[PDB]
Amino acid sequence: EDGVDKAKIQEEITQLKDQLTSIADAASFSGENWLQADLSGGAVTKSVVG
Amino acid sequence: VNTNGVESQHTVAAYSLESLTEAGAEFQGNYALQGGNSYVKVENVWVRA
Repeated sequence: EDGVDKAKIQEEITQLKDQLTSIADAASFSGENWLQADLSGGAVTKSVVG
Repeated sequence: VNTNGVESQHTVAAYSLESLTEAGAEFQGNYALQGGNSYVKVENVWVRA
């Protein structure tokens, strides 16, 4: 909506992005969070003893 | 590994990185050149190439 100011929404999305980063980094169990992996090789695979 | 346009499943022996690095293996990216044999890394394990 063009009549709505975009700055307030700007810090709203900034706070939401910080929240997303906190979700991504905090959600871990024992060092293997299964998220925020290193994609230098692009084929990281994690396994569970079945 | 797909030999042709169609995919397929293959079984190949895996070699530990410690075994390669113990015998004086040159490395570059995902390549190993311990001796005459050449090893590459596919996802996490080194296999003969």
